[PDB]
Amino acid sequence: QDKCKKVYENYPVSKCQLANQCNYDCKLDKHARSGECFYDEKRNLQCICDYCEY
Repeated sequence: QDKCKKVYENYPVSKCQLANQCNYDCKLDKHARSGECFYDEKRNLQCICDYCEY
């Protein structure tokens, strides 16, 4: 698979500064493995829920 992390759909960026938020939530709100706030070559942070990444 060319992907193993599902973006927490919407999710008000507001916070997105460190772990916890996306991490914890993903670790349960989406039965994921982990997560964190990330962006692309555009400057847009979102809560990424990781399914396969340690």
